[PDB]
Amino acid sequence: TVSAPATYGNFVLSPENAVTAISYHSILADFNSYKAHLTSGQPHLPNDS
Amino acid sequence: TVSAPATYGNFVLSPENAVTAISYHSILADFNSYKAHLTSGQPHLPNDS
Amino acid sequence: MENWSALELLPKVGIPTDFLTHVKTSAGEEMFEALRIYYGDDPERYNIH
Amino acid sequence: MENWSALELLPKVGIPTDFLTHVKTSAGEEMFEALRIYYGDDPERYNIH
Amino acid sequence: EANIFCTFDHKLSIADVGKLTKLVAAVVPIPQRLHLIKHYQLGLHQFVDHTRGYVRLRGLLRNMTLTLMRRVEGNQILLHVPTHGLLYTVLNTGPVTWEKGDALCVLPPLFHGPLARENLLTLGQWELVLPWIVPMPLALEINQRLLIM
Amino acid sequence: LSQAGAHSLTPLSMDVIRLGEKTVIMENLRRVYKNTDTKDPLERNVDLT
Amino acid sequence: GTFCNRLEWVYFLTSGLAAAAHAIKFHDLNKLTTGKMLFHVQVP
Repeated sequence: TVSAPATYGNFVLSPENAVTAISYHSILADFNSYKAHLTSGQPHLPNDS
Repeated sequence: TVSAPATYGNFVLSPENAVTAISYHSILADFNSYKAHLTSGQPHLPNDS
Repeated sequence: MENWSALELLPKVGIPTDFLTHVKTSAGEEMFEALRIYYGDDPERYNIH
Repeated sequence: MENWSALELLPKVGIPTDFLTHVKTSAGEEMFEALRIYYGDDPERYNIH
Repeated sequence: EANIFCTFDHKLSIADVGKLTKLVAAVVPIPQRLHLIKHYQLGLHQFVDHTRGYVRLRGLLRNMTLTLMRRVEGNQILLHVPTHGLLYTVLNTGPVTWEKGDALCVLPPLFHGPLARENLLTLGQWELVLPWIVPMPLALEINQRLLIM
Repeated sequence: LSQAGAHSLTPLSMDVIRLGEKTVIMENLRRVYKNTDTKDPLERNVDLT
Repeated sequence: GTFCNRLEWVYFLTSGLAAAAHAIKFHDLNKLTTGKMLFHVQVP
């Protein structure tokens, strides 16, 4: 017997991604983490989006 | 006696615009105003950037 | 070319733009750089890539 | 034709790697769609326009 | 049976799908009338062959069926065969001025003069050449004039 | 030379086969030439004329 | 007088093929065109 998830891995979109989606037809997923880790200085993320 | 402004107004680049400057080669001025008045629903800004 | 969905969907600023000639004259005599007129109401704003 | 400046400047997530063949053999033999193999060091990631 | 899907071997960039999304409700002919097609028979560039005859293309494009392009969202172009009688909206790229009374007939695109020859979608061996929609007096004048030739 | 150093020690894990009261350390040298340029020198060409 | 009664239900997660899948439910794929997830590797 193995354990496997019963529900899908839901994934939501930030409104900054909505503004970039309207404007430049592009999404940088988990945009808030990219913004904070750019302006702070740490260049290595914990996880991906 | 007219009243002119003292100094040039400063247009400082918000941290929400750094990722757009680096990745997409564009700046959308006061990204926070666009996000707030887009997700809020009302499509009329009070004043421009 | 310059995407006009970023004009149509993004929230704009209300303004009393009172220019002296007719709007279709200032279009058809090319006083502006790049026009985009539609005489209907086209759904090309909605194909958000 | 891409934005490799966004690949070199944005903060990244780390991975344990395991390529199939050697990586430079995967470069010269066109395994992917878009590759940017430059030797030495290239300062092309700085002209932010 | 009403909607005809298609696909490319390439993928479609935002520049290319931005060139293509302007062509909603544009007329595109189909040589075959089947449900799923390839893009190597879509349009007319499968059949164009210079030093063979403009009149052969005039007799051949006359024989294909006609569709209207809409609802493009990624590897789906969705040609839609028009039923016999309902009101449709079309879009022309052939530069002729129109009139509310004048009817329409399809012609192969002759060269216009400026050496532009706009193809609006350029792939590795296949461009997209588009059928002209022209009013009825120019169609009758074209047919009688090349019969005079 | 044996007076020079070997002060302390650390634990680490590796594989060992028992060969007649002589235990030897099995070790693949894969990870030291994983994606590198110089050749794995345990590879060799031999000639039989 | 009868019709079909004897079927069963099957899901994507309860089948053993889901070990090759990271199932993401994302309600906006009909607007998405291409999702690129691009790497940068340096060589030792």
